[PDB]
Amino acid sequence: GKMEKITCVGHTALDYIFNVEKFPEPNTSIQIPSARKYYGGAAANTAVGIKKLGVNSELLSCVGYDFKNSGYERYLKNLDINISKLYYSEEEETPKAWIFTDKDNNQITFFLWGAAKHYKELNPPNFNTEIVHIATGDPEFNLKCAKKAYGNNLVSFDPGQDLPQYSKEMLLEIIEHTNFLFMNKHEFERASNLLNFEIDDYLERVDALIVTKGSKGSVIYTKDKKIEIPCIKAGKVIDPTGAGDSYRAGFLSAYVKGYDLEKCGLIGAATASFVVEAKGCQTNLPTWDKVVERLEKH
Amino acid sequence: GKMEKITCVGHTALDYIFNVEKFPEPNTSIQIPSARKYYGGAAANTAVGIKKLGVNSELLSCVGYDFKNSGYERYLKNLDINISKLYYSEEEETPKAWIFTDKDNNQITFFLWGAAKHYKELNPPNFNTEIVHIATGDPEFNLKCAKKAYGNNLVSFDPGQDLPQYSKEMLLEIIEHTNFLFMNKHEFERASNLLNFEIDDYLERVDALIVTKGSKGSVIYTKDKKIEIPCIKAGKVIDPTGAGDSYRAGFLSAYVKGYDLEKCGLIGAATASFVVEAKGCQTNLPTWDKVVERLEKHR
Ligand SMILES: Nc1ncnc2c1ncn2[C@@H]1O[C@H](COP(=O)(O)OP(=O)(O)NP(=O)(O)O)[C@@H](O)[C@H]1O
Ligand SMILES: Nc1ncnc2c1ncn2[C@@H]1O[C@H](COP(=O)(O)OP(=O)(O)NP(=O)(O)O)[C@@H](O)[C@H]1O
Ligand SMILES: Nc1ncnc2c1ncn2[C@@H]1O[C@H](CO)[C@@H](O)[C@H]1O
Ligand SMILES: Nc1ncnc2c1ncn2[C@@H]1O[C@H](CO)[C@@H](O)[C@H]1O
Ligand SMILES: [Mg+2]
Ligand SMILES: [Mg+2]
Ligand SMILES: [Mg+2]
Ligand SMILES: [Mg+2]
Repeated sequence: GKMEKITCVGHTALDYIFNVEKFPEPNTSIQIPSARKYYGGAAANTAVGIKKLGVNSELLSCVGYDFKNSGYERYLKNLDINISKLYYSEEEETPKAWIFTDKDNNQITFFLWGAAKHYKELNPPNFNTEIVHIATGDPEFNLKCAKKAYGNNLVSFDPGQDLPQYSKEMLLEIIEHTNFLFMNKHEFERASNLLNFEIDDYLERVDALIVTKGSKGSVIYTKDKKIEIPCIKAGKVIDPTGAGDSYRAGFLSAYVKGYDLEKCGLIGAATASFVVEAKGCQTNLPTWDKVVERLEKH
Repeated sequence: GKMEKITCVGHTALDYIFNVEKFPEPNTSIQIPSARKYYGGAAANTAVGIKKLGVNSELLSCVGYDFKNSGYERYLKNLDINISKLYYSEEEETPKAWIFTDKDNNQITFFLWGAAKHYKELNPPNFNTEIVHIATGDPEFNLKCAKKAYGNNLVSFDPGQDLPQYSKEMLLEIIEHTNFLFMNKHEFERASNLLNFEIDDYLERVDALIVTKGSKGSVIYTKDKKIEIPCIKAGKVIDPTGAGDSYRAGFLSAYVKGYDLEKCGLIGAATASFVVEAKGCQTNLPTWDKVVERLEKHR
């Protein structure tokens, strides 16, 4: 691991938002004009944010036969994100979330696993990047990645919504091969209960535990110190989703650019502040200069 | 209208079809292992089943920028289905359905209208077919079709999943220009609540009212009589989705082939029994010989 470059491993996924009046009762149908498409998936959100910040990124994801000359493939190619490590299924569609949201803002999500079925027949390559960041995807494959990369590339891990799938054993084992561990508060609360861990137990295993708290900021724990990172004010909150992935993008981009962990947290906080300003996880990702400028005022 | 042919008016669509044990509640997520899109849309489904039964069909639908030279178009053309009257949008996508089936084969659907927004800009052509079958779609365009066709071509009407879009007044007016009216048990209930109609009110306006009841069969009401149509066993029920439209394809094909209303119902029922054996509304559409062979095994 040597090049100014981060590998993101895990979901590259299409999200489709369906705004409805009311969800259908049994034996009924609803009709809607259209669904809005968004480029998502935790790994691809992070990879695209890293690239936007001027750090080369590569993606390792299982995509499907619709990926494939369509919108998502060309959009990534256009941003110069390395997608040479993608696995292309002939049998299944690209993972995607179909998100149906009513007028009172209640939501029902159908996630298509689809091409992600292929991870269990795959094994990770040697990585040549400074950091291998492991996001939602297939936990067994993600553990293979962490075990292969650790002690060679820096490992970043953010189990996210996959958390419930990890056994205590398996979660322990991946954390033992992790350098940066990121979790939101609910995730951290969940994992700690599983593992019977307190903060000090994590720090016996990882170099930095980062717990994000949305609008209340974040905190970085190291063997040495606790670093409190403020929330950075957005222009106006539209879609609070994608704040997660983009904080990770900022943090890891800053780390590869050679800044200390405090400033990495600050850049993370400032990156996320741009992302909440629009619908979609990738639609308002900032440049490095814009991040540094926003941080400069607050 | 005099060609031994049927016009099908209404949606052509791509369908995702899912099996769940129970329908998800508000504020909940479900993972689907695997999904595939199927050729769908009520009007297209009927037009394909009709052709498969050996009756010429034509299709009128609004399709999207994902149609000209795509897999669906080439498939319909390969079928010798007249698609010359289709409207291709330049900016809207082909309509799409997400269909969920629970363990008791209840279904819910979500339907993206897309190119069907264009119906408000269009008017029907003259029809030269024996039957014009209106299968879902836009209420105002459908009323134009029925008013256009009525007393010239036989009008069959099956508002289907789009029924909620009909005001009482528009639904009433289309029925007054309808010869054959087809509804699900669910649709018939809602329709009758909306209209405040009993069976005989329908029969003052239409020649035949066909109410299907899934695995309980169906009933044909005319001014003269009530004809009970049994459910005809299928071999292993996989997907109920295509049952409704393939019943209309069988019923209307048999009608054009000159058989009486009872036999039309029996043919609809046996056609549907084949379609429910595979996922996708058009996957296991049967030939006329297969359907008849199955029918005579009954009775
Ligand atoms: N409303 C907000 N305004 C400004 N910055 C925010 C806001 N919400 C979050 N952030 C920043 O972005 C980071 C990520 O928030 P986070 O706690 O990970 O959200 P989350 O619980 O993961 N929800 P999601 O982003 O949809 O997965 C935080 O550490 C905040 O600094
Ligand atoms: N399980 C079955 N096996 C054999 N034939 C069936 C079965 N279910 C339905 N049919 C036939 O198909 C006809 C139409 O059923 P139908 O009343 O349209 O069900 P449905 O609720 O509309 N399906 P859907 O609208 O997609 O949820 C019936 O009258 C039956 O003859
Ligand atoms: N249940 C789930 N499991 C894994 N990934 C998901 C799930 N729901 C949504 N995602 C994807 O992950 C990203 C954020 O977690 C979104 O862009 C979305 O596509
Ligand atoms: N709400 C709806 N409006 C119109 N057509 C629908 C709806 N839901 C499902 N469909 C379609 O009806 C068919 C079954 O009759 C499917 O092929 C599907 O495309
Ligand atoms: Mg260790
Ligand atoms: Mg997250
Ligand atoms: Mg129907
Ligand atoms: Mg009359």
